[PDB]
Amino acid sequence: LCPFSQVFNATRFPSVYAWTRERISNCIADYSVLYNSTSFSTFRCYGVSPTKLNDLCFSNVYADSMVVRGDEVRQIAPSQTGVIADYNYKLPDDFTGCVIAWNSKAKDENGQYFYRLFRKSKLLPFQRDVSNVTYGSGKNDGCNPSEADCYWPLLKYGFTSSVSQDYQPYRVVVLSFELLNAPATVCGPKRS
Amino acid sequence: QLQESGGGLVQPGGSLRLTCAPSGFTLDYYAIGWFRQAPGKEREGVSCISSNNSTYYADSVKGRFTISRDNAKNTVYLQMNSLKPEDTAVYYCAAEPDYSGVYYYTCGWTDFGSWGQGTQVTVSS
Ligand SMILES: *[C@@H]1O[C@H](CO)[C@@H](O)[C@H](O)[C@H]1NC(C)=O
Repeated sequence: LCPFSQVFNATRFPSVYAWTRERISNCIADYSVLYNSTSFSTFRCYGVSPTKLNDLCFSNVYADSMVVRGDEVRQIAPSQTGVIADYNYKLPDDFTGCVIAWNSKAKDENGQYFYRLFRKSKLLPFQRDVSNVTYGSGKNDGCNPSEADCYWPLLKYGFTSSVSQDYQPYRVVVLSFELLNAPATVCGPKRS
Repeated sequence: QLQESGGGLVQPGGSLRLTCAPSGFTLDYYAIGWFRQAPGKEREGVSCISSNNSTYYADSVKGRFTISRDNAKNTVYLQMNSLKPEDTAVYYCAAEPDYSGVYYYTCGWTDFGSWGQGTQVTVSS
């Protein structure tokens, strides 16, 4: 049985710009027992029927995780626009996997969480950018932040206790499935 | 932008048809959901349909509510039949781009960025 508890029930989660990857391998994955957490505000899948997940096998499964805002969870999906999906975490158009999200104001309100506002270009799918070099609007990067037109590219989220649910922290975990010409490492109950 | 019509006052067991109407875009490559918000309580997802024509329904409405898209008439209607008092709330429709097909295990407000203003639905006698 796959260690889904250690991903979803983890005490700490990454900033979306510094999203973490965990590898699920050599285990049986009953996704329907993962569902039963009614805390899930979001549970959508792409390229696979969620009923049919119990009978599929994959060569490699990854579990990426991050903290974004309620009104940004919609951006964690294929072929989407936004500051998160273009500078923090991008998904391929042919994405095969699932996106799960839940409200985490209980654990992440008053938490040091960041996202990337400025970038020279959009992320390639599954790219990660941990750079903290100053961004020059019209200027060259690496300029002095005290000067004008020069900003730090990473901004804190500010998950105050009075904001609307659209602004509160939500923890997202993205399971991505792939099966190539390689042996299987993850299988459902029906196809063990 | 989404325009919503069809709500109103209905006796227990009656019928209602909620309409959701897009302006300025086509619902062909979009996913549309119907959401209700009772007084105080949080926006619950009632029924959603993706471009896949794959659908979701809340467990409490499963046998009684029906979502449908008219990709030619650019309308998405929720048929609300066998109405219960528990069904009284403000109903919003929502729309999200869905260029690749979505499959919902659940449907939530966290899944849509465009919303309507709401229609009031009341089931009483
Ligand atoms: C970026 O660098 C500045 C200056 O070193 C620092 O104050 C800030 O906390 C950093 N932000 C990060 C690492 O997210």
